[PDB]
Amino acid sequence: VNSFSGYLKLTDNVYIKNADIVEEAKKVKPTVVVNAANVYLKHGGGVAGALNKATNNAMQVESDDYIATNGPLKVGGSCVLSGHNLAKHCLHVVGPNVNKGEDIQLLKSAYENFNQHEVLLAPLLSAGIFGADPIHSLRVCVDTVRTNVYLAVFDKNLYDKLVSSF
Ligand SMILES: O=C(O)C[C@H](NC(=O)c1ccc(NC(=O)NC2CC2)cc1)c1cccc(C(F)F)c1
Repeated sequence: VNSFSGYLKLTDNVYIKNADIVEEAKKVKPTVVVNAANVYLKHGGGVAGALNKATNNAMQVESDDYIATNGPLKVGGSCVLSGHNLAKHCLHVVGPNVNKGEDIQLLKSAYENFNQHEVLLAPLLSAGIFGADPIHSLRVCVDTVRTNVYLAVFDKNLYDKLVSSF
């Protein structure tokens, strides 16, 4: 049992809250936190930059060792690394970046990675700096993920739009 509080129930297994995922991870210390990664695990900005800064750059040092050994991930793929001070594990998931011309169909493959874990704290994949429509990202999440997902949405106006239009 992870100590999530204040989430709104959208479906049987999807919950949502207006919160920064970094602050939710620091407080809850969940079994799994999802990072919105790129294929190189270069955590510069957005959710990845913010989670990495909260680990004092330990997530980036571990990630560079992983890439030196294994090479890059695929768009739609994932890897499990340490959660450091934020969680037991971090599931690094690569959603398509539409600003780079990546195929939005890969968003469903990205969310399929969540089904390997019973419960996760996660952001909306491919939203924010990745350029995709967040309303579409929540619909793909609800229609793909079967395990328990707790979505932390940073922007209040987007949170209100997501709930109202669901
Ligand atoms: O969560 C959402 O609302 C979707 C998306 N989120 C991010 O891009 C996102 C980026 C960073 C962080 N966390 C921090 O930066 N933490 C601070 C302490 C360093 C969290 C989430 C977003 C946010 C703002 C505006 C828009 C708009 F384009 F629609 C989308």
